[PDB]
Amino acid sequence: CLDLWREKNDRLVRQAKVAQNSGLTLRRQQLAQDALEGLRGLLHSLQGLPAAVPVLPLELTVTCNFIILRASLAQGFTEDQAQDIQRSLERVLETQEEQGLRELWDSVLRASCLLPELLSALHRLVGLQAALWLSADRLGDLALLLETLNGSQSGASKDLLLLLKTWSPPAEELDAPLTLQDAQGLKDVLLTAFAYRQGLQELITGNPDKALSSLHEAASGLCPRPVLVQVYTALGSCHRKMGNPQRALLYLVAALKEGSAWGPPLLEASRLYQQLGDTTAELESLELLVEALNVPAPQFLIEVELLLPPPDLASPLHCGTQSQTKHILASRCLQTGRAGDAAEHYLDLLALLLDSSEPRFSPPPSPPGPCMPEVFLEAAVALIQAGRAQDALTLCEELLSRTSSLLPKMSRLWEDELPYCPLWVSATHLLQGQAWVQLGAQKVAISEFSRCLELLFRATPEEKEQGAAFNCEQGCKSDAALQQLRAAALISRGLEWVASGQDTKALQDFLLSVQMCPGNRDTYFHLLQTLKRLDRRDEATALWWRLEAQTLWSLPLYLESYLSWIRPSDRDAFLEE
Amino acid sequence: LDHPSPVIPVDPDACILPDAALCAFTLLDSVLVTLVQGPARWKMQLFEQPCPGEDPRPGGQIGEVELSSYTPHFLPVLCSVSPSGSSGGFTLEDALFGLLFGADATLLQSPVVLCGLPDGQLCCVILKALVTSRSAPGDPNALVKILHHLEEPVIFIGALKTEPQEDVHCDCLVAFGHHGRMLAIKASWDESGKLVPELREYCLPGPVLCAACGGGGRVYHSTPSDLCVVDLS
Ligand SMILES: [Zn+2]
Repeated sequence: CLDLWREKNDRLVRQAKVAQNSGLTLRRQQLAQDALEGLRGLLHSLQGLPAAVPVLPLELTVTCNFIILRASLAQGFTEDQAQDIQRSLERVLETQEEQGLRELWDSVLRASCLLPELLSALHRLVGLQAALWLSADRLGDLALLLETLNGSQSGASKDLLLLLKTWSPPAEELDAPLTLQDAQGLKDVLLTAFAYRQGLQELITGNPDKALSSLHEAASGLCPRPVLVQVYTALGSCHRKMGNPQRALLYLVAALKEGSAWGPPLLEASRLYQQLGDTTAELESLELLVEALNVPAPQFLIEVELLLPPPDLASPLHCGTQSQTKHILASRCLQTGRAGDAAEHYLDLLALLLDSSEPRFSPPPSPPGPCMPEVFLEAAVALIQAGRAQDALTLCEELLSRTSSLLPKMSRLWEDELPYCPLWVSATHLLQGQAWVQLGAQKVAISEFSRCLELLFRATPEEKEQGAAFNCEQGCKSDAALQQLRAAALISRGLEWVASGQDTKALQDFLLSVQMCPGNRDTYFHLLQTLKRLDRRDEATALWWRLEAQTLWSLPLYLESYLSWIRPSDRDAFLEE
Repeated sequence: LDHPSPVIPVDPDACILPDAALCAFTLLDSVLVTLVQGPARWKMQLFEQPCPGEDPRPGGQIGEVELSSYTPHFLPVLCSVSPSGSSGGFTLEDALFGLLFGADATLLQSPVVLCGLPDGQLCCVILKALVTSRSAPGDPNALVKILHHLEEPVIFIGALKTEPQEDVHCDCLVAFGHHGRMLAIKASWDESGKLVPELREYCLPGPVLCAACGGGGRVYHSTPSDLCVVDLS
């Protein structure tokens, strides 16, 4: 009977391995699921018995091949495999000699210390459940289990890496019922995988020196090329943090060469050149990366990728998609003052996002970045600085066309804090104004500035009373953004009274801007210039004293670039006059 | 359907994406949004589907997510809600579209996917926003959001042309409980010069068994007693 079950186990293992080596995406998974149903039915058949001595190492060979091919197909460990381990463990316990896995393991390893000749399968089962606790991040009691497996007097060694190094595989795995993978293949995997995970965790928490050691350990040994790439990139990140530029670059180049997936290398490159201040090379790295990301097998076995965690945002291995990076490029291009180029990139970004019907989807920037109206606004700001104001009007008008239905009906306009309007709407009138200024139209400019000013005071944007949508969480709520934008539009207006020759009205707007943001100093330059023109002495000195009484946090980017744009270079010189 | 006894058994050659844990799935133009039960947390996926007449393939997965809110007989339900200007689903009108899914969805002119789950709560996910990778994993708390928490399982989601006064620019959103909480939503822009949502939790009798939508705000549903009918128009 056990000959037939064992021949069946050997048949399904052979079937799973044929499927792994050969086949296409369907036929592979078809034979794999056929083998999976086979091992499930065989496990039920074997559990049909009360688990005596000769069924045990067969039941465990089946259980191992089952959790292996389960997690390789499901593409992740979970708790069903742990409960099947518990089942096999109760089968070991009730044969020879309940509460929880730790004490259960201690008692089963106590029974193995009696040495029944199935320790080759017990250590493999420990390997699989250790893999489970590792991918589930249950690191503490895993150390306890392996410390109980190895000698107990090595218990002061709390660090896991030495514990996995001391943990031997038990046997050469003699002619037992056949298995898909040996405990040595698990040993090498568990070492590199935990070393990687530990290295990255220590990296995020600001030990990019200690990380180097762990990663070299993870590099030396079983290391599949994809992770060797991610490791090298992490080494580039560690070097960039310490300071050492040239080793950093060396790691990055090596990573590019070995890699077929060289995004995160070039992102780290860019963050390096940013540290060095080689702005042109920085931009060139990102420029390259975009063309790079333009380009877009699961073996029935337990590999490292299954154990490696999905990466976070702090990681150097977080690399968004083509679109989130073309937006990084354009953001850094606008941050630098290459606005002609920045305009081209932003029109390529919006082309990606709105000419997206047919091809594979290109997503908008992630939520921690800008929402989609702030992408149109930064686009308009860029084209304004490029001297292309007649296009920044067709941009803003298209933004207010598509969201008309959202905009308020301005019947409150007659009734004149309570009603609601998000900042990006006000901001569009502000930019649509400054656009008319550059084309030289005083009247419609002061008109548009005034309309922006109205929306900022006769409505509140932070009305998160009724959660009606995917509202803008952060960019279009910040009170710092509101007060700086108020001040911005007041200034942008005041100068148009000056250009037209209505200096008293200009004075009123600059005064209000001073009342709103007294720690901006752009306000003061304009105010003191006006008072020095008309009535210099007393008020000028009175506002000097206000400044010296006074003497950026998280603004959106379209507002930062608008303020940096309008402000005059000779500010502090005049502020020292 | 050409497909060159009158019974014909299907060979597993016809199988495509045998994910073997997938609970529900729907289709949009060039895409095959599915929804697959993992362990406790259910996860939405999103695939290509090759536009030219080839081997009928899925393609490689564009995106996934994790419906973190759902922690488990009743299959869930999916509905596509593309807007006008951009398909088996329902096209809403722009004012409503903007009320429910916001500026992001309006501007990208992105289809939206409403999943009612057996839990009851009914979550939406924007597709254009749902592109992810092993270097870029889909963030649930950002990417999937939750209109309304019906207490009871979900049977049908639809949309209706109230005010009728194929591509009908629907105006009304309907959800339907097992135990008969109906819920309807429509756009107002009332009382303050602001767009507001119209919630109604109606309460029909019965265990509801199925639902559909007919011309002009009528909703044919079927209690255990008889095929009944409701008008919103
Ligand atoms: Zn915003």
